[PDB]
Amino acid sequence: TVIKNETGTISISQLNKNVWVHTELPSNGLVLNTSKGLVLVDSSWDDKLTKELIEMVEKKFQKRVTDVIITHAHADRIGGIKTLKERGIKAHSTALTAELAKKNGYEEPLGDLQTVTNLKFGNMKVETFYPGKGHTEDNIVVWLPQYNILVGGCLVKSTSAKDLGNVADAYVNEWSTSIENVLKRYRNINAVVPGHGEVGDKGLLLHTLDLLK
Ligand SMILES: [Zn+2]
Repeated sequence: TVIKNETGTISISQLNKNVWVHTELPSNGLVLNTSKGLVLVDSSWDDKLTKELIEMVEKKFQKRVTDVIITHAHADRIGGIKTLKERGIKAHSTALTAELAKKNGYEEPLGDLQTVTNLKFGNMKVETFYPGKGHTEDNIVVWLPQYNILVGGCLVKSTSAKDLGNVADAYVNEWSTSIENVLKRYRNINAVVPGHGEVGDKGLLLHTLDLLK
């Protein structure tokens, strides 16, 4: 299914039940329909878009957003940390992400995740994994054990991606090893959600490795 706000669209497309995708204007993220509330992988550009998304989601799902997992300290992922914060929503991040958000003048996320972290939200089991530097020093990936769904963030580029994008903060040299790391840990990947663009499969990890050489 596909549901949208109105202009400066926010849209929720659906993967399996319980797993939807949130994208705002494009930047992607996840909405996990869990027994213990709604869990979000990444907020959005800013407070407005994150405030609107939270509101559209609690409405449809008749449930409160309780947790959010930030994949890296750049605006598109950490823009609404003030909203999450004031609202009592748990913003998870690795320690680096948090100190980087701090360094850039943002509310500090939890800095609670370690290299590999296994979270559990009711039925939902979520695995966070720091594969290494790539698009950004702190970028982590999210893996849903029960669906073989990988949220690759900006470490992974969509089919339509013909360049790496903003490489200002990137580690182009480590980047390929990092993606190799994901591929070694995650054999049999059903769907891969990029930080921007269309959702695809393992092929997306290979496309990016191609944009690296
Ligand atoms: Zn970024």
